[PDB]
Amino acid sequence: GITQQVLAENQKLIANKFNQALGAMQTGFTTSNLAFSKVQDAVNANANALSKLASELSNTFGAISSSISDILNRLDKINTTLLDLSDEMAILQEVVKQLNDSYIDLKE
Amino acid sequence: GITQQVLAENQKLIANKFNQALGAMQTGFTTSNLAFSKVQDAVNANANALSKLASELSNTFGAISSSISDILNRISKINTTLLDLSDEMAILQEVVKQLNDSYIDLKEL
Amino acid sequence: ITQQVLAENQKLIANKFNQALGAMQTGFTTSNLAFSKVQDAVNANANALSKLASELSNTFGAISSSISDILNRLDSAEISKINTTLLDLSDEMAILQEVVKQLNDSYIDLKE
Repeated sequence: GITQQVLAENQKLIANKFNQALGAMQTGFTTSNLAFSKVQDAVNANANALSKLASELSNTFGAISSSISDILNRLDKINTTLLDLSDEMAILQEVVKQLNDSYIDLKE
Repeated sequence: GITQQVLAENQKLIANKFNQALGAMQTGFTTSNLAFSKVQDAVNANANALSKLASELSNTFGAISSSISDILNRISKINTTLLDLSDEMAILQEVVKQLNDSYIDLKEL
Repeated sequence: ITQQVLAENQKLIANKFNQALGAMQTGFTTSNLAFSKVQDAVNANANALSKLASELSNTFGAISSSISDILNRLDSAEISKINTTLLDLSDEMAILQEVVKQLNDSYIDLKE
């Protein structure tokens, strides 16, 4: 009776609140993945810029060294790391998809 | 009978575990926001440092070239990018808020 | 009857919640992994930038010493003031793993 009506009301409430939180969680992890993508892009681009600067400086120094060795009678280690978050972002995508699969559809 | 009582007990258990997990989620997303802000700060600061190094070398190389040319005649290829996560962090805040207003307050019995 | 439906609906609720719970644990764990990786990469590249700046400083110093020697210039910071910022997310990662711990402790084991 009224215990059953109250139990059904509570079931509906739990379902609504859980689905709302589920949408919120989906959104949060999707934004986290997009932010990780942008972070990877920025970090890798700045690492490429640093490597390009080092290589350009080395090339110019070599050219100057050739010019100097011409007036004489002579013959003639920076490590940049690239960021790789591909697998982690794929796992995050699968997490978001499981959250998709976790929607609650009550029997009326 | 006992089945209705067990169902009410299980409802209470479900709501309690859900609210616990909800608080946990909120803390995790707030922490993700903090970490993303710190990452943005560090990345942009080191990008500005790289840009300053590049421009410094450019100015000095130009000065030396000008001297050699004064006796001889009568680095924008390095481009750094900045990090912007403001929209992502704001939507993370909104996620935390929607999680906040999702707590379950069950009708007792 | 509606009582049978209530029971099976409760089971469905608990199962979908535990599914989502595992999903969130995985999500925050991989977020922690990604944050550790970005910290490592950012700090390594900051060290690389600093090393480039310092080696350029020393090389330019030797060259200026030679030029001053040929000029008999007697007197002996900018590129040595290029200071990088290193990333420290330790507190955030610890908070994240304790969040994953609480999510572990939030699993639903229904009574029959």
